[PDB]
Amino acid sequence: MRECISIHVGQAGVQIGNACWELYCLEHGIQPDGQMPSDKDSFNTFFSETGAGKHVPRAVFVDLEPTVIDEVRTGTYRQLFHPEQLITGKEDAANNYARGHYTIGKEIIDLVLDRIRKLADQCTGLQGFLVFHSFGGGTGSGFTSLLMERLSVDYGKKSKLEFSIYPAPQVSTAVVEPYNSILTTHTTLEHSDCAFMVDNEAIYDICRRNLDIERPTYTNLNRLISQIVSSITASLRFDGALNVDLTEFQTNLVPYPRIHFPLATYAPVISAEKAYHEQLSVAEITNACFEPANQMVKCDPRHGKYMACCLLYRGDVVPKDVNAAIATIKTKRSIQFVDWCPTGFKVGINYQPPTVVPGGDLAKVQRAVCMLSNTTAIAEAWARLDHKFDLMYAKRAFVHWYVGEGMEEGEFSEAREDMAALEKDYEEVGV
Amino acid sequence: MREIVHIQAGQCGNQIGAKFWEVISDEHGIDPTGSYHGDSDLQLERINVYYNEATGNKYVPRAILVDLEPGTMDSVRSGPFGQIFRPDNFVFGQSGAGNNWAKGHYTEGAELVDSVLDVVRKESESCDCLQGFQLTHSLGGGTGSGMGTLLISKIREEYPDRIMNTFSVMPSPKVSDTVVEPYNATLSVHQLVENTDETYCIDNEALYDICFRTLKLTTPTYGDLNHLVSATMSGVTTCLRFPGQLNADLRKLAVNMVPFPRLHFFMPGFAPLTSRGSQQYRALTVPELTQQMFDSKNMMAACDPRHGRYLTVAAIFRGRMSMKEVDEQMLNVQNKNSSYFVEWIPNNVKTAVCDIPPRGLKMSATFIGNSTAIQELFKRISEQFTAMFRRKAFLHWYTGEGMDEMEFTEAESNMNDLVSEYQQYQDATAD
Amino acid sequence: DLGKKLLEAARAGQDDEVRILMANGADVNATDASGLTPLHLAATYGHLEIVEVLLKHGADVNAIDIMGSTPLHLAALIGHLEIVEVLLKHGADVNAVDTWGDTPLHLAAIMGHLEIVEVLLKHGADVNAQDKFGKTAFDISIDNGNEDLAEILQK
Ligand SMILES: Nc1nc2c(ncn2[C@@H]2O[C@H](COP(=O)(O)OP(=O)(O)OP(=O)(O)O)[C@@H](O)[C@H]2O)c(=O)[nH]1
Ligand SMILES: Nc1nc2c(ncn2[C@@H]2O[C@H](COP(=O)(O)OP(=O)(O)O)[C@@H](O)[C@H]2O)c(=O)[nH]1
Ligand SMILES: [Mg+2]
Repeated sequence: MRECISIHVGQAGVQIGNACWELYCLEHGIQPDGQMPSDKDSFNTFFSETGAGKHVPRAVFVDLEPTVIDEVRTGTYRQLFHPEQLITGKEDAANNYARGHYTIGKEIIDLVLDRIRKLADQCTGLQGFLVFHSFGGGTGSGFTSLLMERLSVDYGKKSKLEFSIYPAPQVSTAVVEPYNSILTTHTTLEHSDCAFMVDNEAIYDICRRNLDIERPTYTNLNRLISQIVSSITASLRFDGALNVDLTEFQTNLVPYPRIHFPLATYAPVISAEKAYHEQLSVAEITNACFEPANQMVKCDPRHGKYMACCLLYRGDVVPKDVNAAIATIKTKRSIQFVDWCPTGFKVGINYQPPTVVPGGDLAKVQRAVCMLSNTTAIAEAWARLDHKFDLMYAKRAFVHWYVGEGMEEGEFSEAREDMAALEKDYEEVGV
Repeated sequence: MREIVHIQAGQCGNQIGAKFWEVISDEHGIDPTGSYHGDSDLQLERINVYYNEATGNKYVPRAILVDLEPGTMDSVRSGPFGQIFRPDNFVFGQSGAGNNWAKGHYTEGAELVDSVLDVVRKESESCDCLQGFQLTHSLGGGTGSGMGTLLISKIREEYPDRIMNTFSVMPSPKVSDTVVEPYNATLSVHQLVENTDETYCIDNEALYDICFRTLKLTTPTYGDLNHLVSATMSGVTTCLRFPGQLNADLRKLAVNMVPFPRLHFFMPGFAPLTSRGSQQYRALTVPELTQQMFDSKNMMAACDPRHGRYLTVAAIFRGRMSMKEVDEQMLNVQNKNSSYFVEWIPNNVKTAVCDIPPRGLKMSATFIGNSTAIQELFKRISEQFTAMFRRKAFLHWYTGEGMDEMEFTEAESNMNDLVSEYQQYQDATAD
Repeated sequence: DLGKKLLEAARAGQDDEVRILMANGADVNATDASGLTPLHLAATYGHLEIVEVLLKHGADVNAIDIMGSTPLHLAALIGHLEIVEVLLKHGADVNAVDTWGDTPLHLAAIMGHLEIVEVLLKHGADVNAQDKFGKTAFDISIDNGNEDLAEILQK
């Protein structure tokens, strides 16, 4: 196999990673103590093995404050991870990109690399890293951008994928979150090969609409996010022919290195209270992949053009029914590919139904689908973020907090200007 | 970000500071001897923020008591909680200040400032991870104004990376008709704009108007005024003392409330307004708490928010209530009063909910606002300062202690520049 | 020069020294470098007994300094109610104007001396008197939001 190391930065990256690794164990059949009964490899990309038969995740948890990681050190899966891979500081970045990148982040950046090096030396064929972090947090933005620069120097030919959390005012914690999201994007744009953005507002509205959760919490959001991250990384952990390694993620989803932000859509999402629902067909869940309500980022792909589209099915799915669903969707919907790409749809099928976590809000389904697509409509997400950035930066609001922590004010302009060039990268492709 | 060192200086500082410890000790379930008598684990979650753990099950406040007059030392020990304060933390000089800002800042207080710093270092080094300092004082007197600002400068140059917070009491002729108080207040504000991170303006003019016109108290006393202060200080520190989100620490609060370094003077609000032992307010709901929190009659500073524009707003709700209802009411006021919020700071309103309400109440709401309307307080003190300074009245009291006459002019020029800075962003548009 | 000693004696409130200096021919209407008379300093520092004995010995109750300040201006500013009633009893100009356009009513309204405001109004203080910036005593109450001062000026 080719191993994969997952990196979890900040509160958002740690709590989402905790929910993901709980789901990974229930999918592979791994007990919370790391023991897996005589199962019959592919799962070894995410799990190493000790001499006693213990399956330990290839994961690193980093945070500048210990409150969130201390929950993992005492939680249900506390005996699953290596204790030395749970790294904690004492004072967080205070929602300041400059603290996580320049001042506070430097005091622990070397220790994180030496711990990552220990997992790297254990691998026989390391292919890349998975980085989980938020955009708004000082650690998720400042420390992540710092870590991505170091990984490009010490690991030259290794891939790097991101699971980034897009800020949403419903469940946001800082007014300077638009600042940090722009600063971390400009500094990580050249060091990241493919980034899957998760809009908190999209996941928030899905929980209220489909799951009937009046006021969703971080628990409700993370369980749904982990259910989507699993469908994206299932091809790396199980047998298949589509997106079998990190290099294939770039080949299938990213035609040009700067536009490496694919859009993810998931279906079906059904509340657990409706255990006796009707099993939606392959054609029903495929048509739901083109509705804006099921997308992980709030945007309208009908207003953009397609450069790539992948379909990862899970469960009772007959391949002949997928082709009939694509032929109908090709002629029914207004799906416009760019003039320089083949209008084909890549299909991968895993014949196991998705695994639900006990205590979750999702019901069991016989078939589910996750579509990964690269459409120019995702530039709308950058446009809303750039508008909040320009409103505050015109008056230089909150800027003194950043320049007081080693950062220079000129970095604000070079980052915003890079976003303007990134916005025109989508316009030059699909007008 | 955990422990906070408390410091109280002067007559007003020790009076409002003693009431602060009496109120929060009843909320955490601490008797006058220091033994925990509560019945909730949340009372001991964040108790290390304001208390030090003694030998037994005793919690000692992290408070430092300073004053030039020895008389107030006897008044603190006469209080119900005078024995829980550390006898090592009592620093009292020989002669008072005599309502002279120069005696506390240059002569009498400059000799006593070294003995306090030794207590600050002894208290700060015993903290596992010091967060900052909070100071309670008045600005119209001599010690809390003169030595209070001197102690801030001496402590800040030794702890520059920490947070300096102040609860400053503004003078008013309605309560104390001492004509040299506009002198001491203006000289203090000249220091607060440079040496503090967060300053809560507790205006005696507003406290008097609330007791006289709303509470129907024809002869308001300091006990009636401090009842509003202690209730406000307990509310603004709710999330520093309980398992909370929103800010949770002083720096994250400062990043989300201070858009410009000089504009760090907050307008406290509170609702409902009850007398001492009256227990009158009862049928108070969520829509009414949100209404009164943004009303001029519930502001602890004599400033009408309708006259200016909000830069940042933080609200802390206390009691058993609906998170969905609090969110619907906060969004409604932001839409109803959208003309009173600046449009170039998106999502400038932070909302908080705490399940533990204060003593004698089930519903409570504390308002922390950074409004441009606070200039009406600074223009009121400046007008009284200019009326006195243009006649050179009692100027020999200050020059006789070593002050130069230019210190009054440069202090008069700073607050006028501060008022022009509030009016600057009050008229600014996003365009 | 007994004029300089009478100035300092009126400041420190030495009643015995003021009576003796006047007995030796001291100028009751002497002025300092800024034009302050012994009646100015006695009314500023709240020495009522010295204000009384000065007015009975040829003191000019309406004297002005370099900046046009009368004894009534400084008494209304510092807030000496008993001195204000004594000065008005000896013919002090209730509507005297200094170099800033301020009247005794302006200074009492600004400093919050509410009882002195009522006394000045009862003695004929001009409510329409504007300062150098057009503000009257009623304008200062509105701009500062002083409702008790506003109602006093409305009678
Ligand atoms: N979906 C999801 N989002 C989260 C979670 N925790 C935090 N966030 C988001 O992350 C953003 C803030 O970043 P954080 O991760 O909390 O901050 P941090 O990475 O710990 O960095 P610091 O500023 O130093 O605390 C907010 O917009 C939150 O909405 C979580 O558990 N799940
Ligand atoms: N709200 C309130 N204000 C006070 C109290 N005591 C004094 N003050 C105010 O503080 C000012 C006097 O300053 P003070 O603190 O007594 O002088 P210091 O001892 O040199 O600090 C006056 O304007 C009072 O209005 C009090 O208990 N409560
Ligand atoms: Mg953090």
